Amino acid sequence: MASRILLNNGAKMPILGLGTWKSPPGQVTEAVKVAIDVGYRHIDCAHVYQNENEVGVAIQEKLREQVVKREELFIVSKLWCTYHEKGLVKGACQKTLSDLKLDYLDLYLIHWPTGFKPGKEFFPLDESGNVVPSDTNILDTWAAMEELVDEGLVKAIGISNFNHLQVEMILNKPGLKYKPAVNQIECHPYLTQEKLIQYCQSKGIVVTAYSPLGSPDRPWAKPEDPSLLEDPRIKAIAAKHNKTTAQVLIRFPMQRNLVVIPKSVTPERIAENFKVFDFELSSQDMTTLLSYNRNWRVCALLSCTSHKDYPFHEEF
Ligand SMILES: NC(=O)c1ccc[n+]([C@@H]2O[C@H](COP(=O)([O-])OP(=O)(O)OC[C@H]3O[C@@H](n4cnc5c(N)ncnc54)[C@H](OP(=O)(O)O)[C@@H]3O)[C@@H](O)[C@H]2O)c1
Ligand SMILES: O=C(O)Cc1ccccc1-c1ccc(-c2cccc([N+](=O)[O-])c2)o1
Repeated sequence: MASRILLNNGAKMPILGLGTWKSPPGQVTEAVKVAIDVGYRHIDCAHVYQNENEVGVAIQEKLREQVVKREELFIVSKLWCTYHEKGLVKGACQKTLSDLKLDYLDLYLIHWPTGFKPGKEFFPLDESGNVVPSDTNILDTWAAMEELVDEGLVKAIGISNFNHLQVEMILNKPGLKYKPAVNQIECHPYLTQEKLIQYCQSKGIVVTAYSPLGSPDRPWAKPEDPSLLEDPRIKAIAAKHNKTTAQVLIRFPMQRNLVVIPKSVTPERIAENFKVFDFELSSQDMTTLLSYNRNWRVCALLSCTSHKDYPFHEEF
């Protein structure tokens, strides 16, 4: 298991990164410092996570301390839905760069295929609670992303939460200049994503698995919901390997040639989650984990289900 995967822009991306959604601003600086100290070289960020300044403090301190060189880090962020308008894309990227205290991103993703009305609110609503869409064509958003590569703000561009038809639309864009490097999607044993993963991989697009532990801290979690970390079958596979269930859940996507971005703000877990390069799941283990698929998707919002570009009506 090599530590990095080659992207279609020629750069190498660490297959394990630290997630930062829900990491409290008073905890995330130390979380990122610890992560870098214990070997992480990839941090997954987003403007909408409201903590890029604090993530940036950690990155900057580790660069200043010369714990790691900038070229050895792989920093990812994402363009929020309210910035799909072609004329707003650069400013959104610049705000993220300013907060992270960087002069480039390694990868910048369109966060969701659904564009929303621009404004202060991340989810602009009508009086009945439907999100208010943008009319901006995503192909135009993509052209704006391409400009960021050409202006030196980002080394690679990609997409997130795009279904296969939406990926295909980008790949078929008239005058396409840069292919998406990555599609970042929810993926874990209860939502295994075989069809979309095979499609993306067949096109040379690297897939990043988000919520690999099932996002048990997502704000809309219910007590009765399925729990990957508590699944006795996964616990048994972990026990066989003398590893934790989380470690199995992280190793699983790695062996599918995915990048994976578990989130923690707990120092012991940040370290635990990185200790996944010293064991190998058998192909029988892998197939068994795949068999747990129940098409259980945790990351989607009701307010967006009538948006014309809602990604999850399609089978994949
Ligand atoms: N592109 C998108 O639309 C999108 C959507 C969702 C997520 N993401 C990205 O993917 C990242 C990961 O997904 P996620 O945050 O939804 O959830 P996740 O990584 O599946 O799970 C995070 C939860 O697991 C706990 N945890 C972590 N390691 C553990 C361990 N070793 N043992 C027990 N519990 C452990 C964390 O607790 P503590 O933090 O308290 O330790 C936290 O409650 C996000 O942070 C974000 O960067 C992207
Ligand atoms: O996006 C993230 O990385 C997590 C997240 C962080 C902060 C605020 C909202 C978030 C989600 C979670 C889902 C979500 C959506 C955002 C736009 C569209 C849809 N959808 O279902 O079509 C969902 O947006």
